[PDB]
Amino acid sequence: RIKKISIEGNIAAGKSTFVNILKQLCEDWEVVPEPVARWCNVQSNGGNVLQMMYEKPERWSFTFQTYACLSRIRAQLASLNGKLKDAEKPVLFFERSVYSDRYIFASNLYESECMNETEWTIYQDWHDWMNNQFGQSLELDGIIYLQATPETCLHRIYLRGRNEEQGIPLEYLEKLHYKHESWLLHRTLKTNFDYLQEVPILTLDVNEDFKDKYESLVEKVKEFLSTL
Amino acid sequence: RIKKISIEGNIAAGKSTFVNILKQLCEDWEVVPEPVARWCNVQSNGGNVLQMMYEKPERWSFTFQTYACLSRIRAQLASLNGKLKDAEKPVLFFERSVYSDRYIFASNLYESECMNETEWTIYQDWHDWMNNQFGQSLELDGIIYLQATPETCLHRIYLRGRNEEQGIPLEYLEKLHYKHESWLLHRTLKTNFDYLQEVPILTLDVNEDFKDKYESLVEKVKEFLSTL
Ligand SMILES: O=c1ccn([C@@H]2O[C@H](COP(=O)(O)OP(=O)(O)O)[C@@H](O)[C@H]2O)c(=O)[nH]1
Ligand SMILES: O=c1ccn([C@@H]2O[C@H](COP(=O)(O)OP(=O)(O)O)[C@@H](O)[C@H]2O)c(=O)[nH]1
Ligand SMILES: Nc1ccn([C@H]2C[C@H](O)[C@@H](COP(=O)(O)O)O2)c(=O)n1
Ligand SMILES: Nc1ccn([C@H]2C[C@H](O)[C@@H](COP(=O)(O)O)O2)c(=O)n1
Ligand SMILES: [Mg+2]
Ligand SMILES: [Mg+2]
Repeated sequence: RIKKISIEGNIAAGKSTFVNILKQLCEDWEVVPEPVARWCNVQSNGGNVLQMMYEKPERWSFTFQTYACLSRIRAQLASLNGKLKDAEKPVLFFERSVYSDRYIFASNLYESECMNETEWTIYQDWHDWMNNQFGQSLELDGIIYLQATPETCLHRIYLRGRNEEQGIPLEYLEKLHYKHESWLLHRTLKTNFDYLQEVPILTLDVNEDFKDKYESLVEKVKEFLSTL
Repeated sequence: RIKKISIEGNIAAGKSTFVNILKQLCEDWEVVPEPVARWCNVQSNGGNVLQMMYEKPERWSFTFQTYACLSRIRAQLASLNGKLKDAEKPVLFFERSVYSDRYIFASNLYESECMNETEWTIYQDWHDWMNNQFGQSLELDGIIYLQATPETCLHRIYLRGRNEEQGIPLEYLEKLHYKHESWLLHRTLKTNFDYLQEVPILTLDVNEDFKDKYESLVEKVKEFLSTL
């Protein structure tokens, strides 16, 4: 019933920041953040699976990438049955979609030789199935790509904090950048969900600050949503 | 609409063997085998995740145990919508249930220090969730425990073949045996599904051959089912 918009971007590009600005511009506009919280502390002071992947990827890239996508579905599906469900002109913004999970990060980790054939086969198999049961209602109506040079992102990773991502090199962000570009800009990166084929994509340059110029961006978004 | 019966046993105890005897005793009696096929070949030529777990458990016990339970649900759920669905007095026999997956094998692998805290937490968390969505229709109506000394099993593991299980020692089978005993016989092994509490359990000694004495056993089963 609700219009579902996904906010794609690189690491520390600024989805959270950008969405919070939209969040407070309507009571019929909710958000569904990546559960990065539970990734740094597993539960049911446990363990930090995010950090484990970073410290030794060739070992935890699979474990993580799986838990990560599961955790996201659980979260998106929930906010889907929330109070918002009964409003008039509702819109739900997702911080990333299960698509970038698999086609951007997971994929890139496999190409970076952190997941062997067997692991990467299982992952796709698992993912393919999961998004055929529940995923039937998480289909997107639109996508907003916050474009930003990997250098700008590497900077915002520092400005942010998280003592896990501090070891991340430009190379990694760069590889992840091209992945985004290929998928949302040049639209050459092929999926496995033939519907993304006809899905609208607003791209915004977010290399310059937000808390200031954020006026212009919003205008373009209101515009975009008005055509769905 | 179908009565679901689970056939629990140790490794190579003889479920497959025993069920095939029942399978051919009614057209309203189908079977759902462990997809051990796809576990030895993930591509469907590819990698053998079963063997990987055996060669280096402290590394693949998690990956395997997860795929294994997923694969089972996918299979049980399917046969659940098969032609059998519209018969008169239908019965579907499961080779193992997701319960022994988690409380017998996975559990025991964690206690054997092959899954660290973080892995075992995620597994339970994952499993707890999975069996709350679909699992709602895979609830058992009865269970049949094929009891057999671990030694007898170790023997049948040899008689069978599988060049993966040939490295298995008695200790392993023994540990797995007590697990079974504690859960289905002494019923002291506590779960997390408060309904198994009131579920019927027929135990049969299968230490002596089947292709012969298999008459007696069947009698006791027809008997058991008649009271459900
Ligand atoms: O114009 C901007 C936009 C964002 N940020 C920084 O971006 C960080 C947040 O990055 P974010 O968490 O939003 O990346 P995301 O989680 O949205 O993907 C904040 O600490 C801000 O300091 C900034 O400095 N200037
Ligand atoms: O009375 C019997 C029943 C079974 N088997 C052996 O049990 C093996 C099969 O073990 P099974 O695969 O049935 O264990 P399961 O897969 O049912 O758990 C076969 O090769 C048989 O040779 C046997 O020797 N005598
Ligand atoms: N599918 C995903 C999602 C997140 N992350 C990790 C990578 C970064 O360390 C952090 C990024 O969080 P965010 O995307 O909000 O910047 O989480 C990941 O590896 N794979
Ligand atoms: N939950 C499960 C099911 C099977 N197996 C593995 C262990 C044995 O090598 C083989 C046993 O198959 P079966 O139980 O049909 O004898 O598969 C396992 O480790 N855990
Ligand atoms: Mg965030
Ligand atoms: Mg078998």
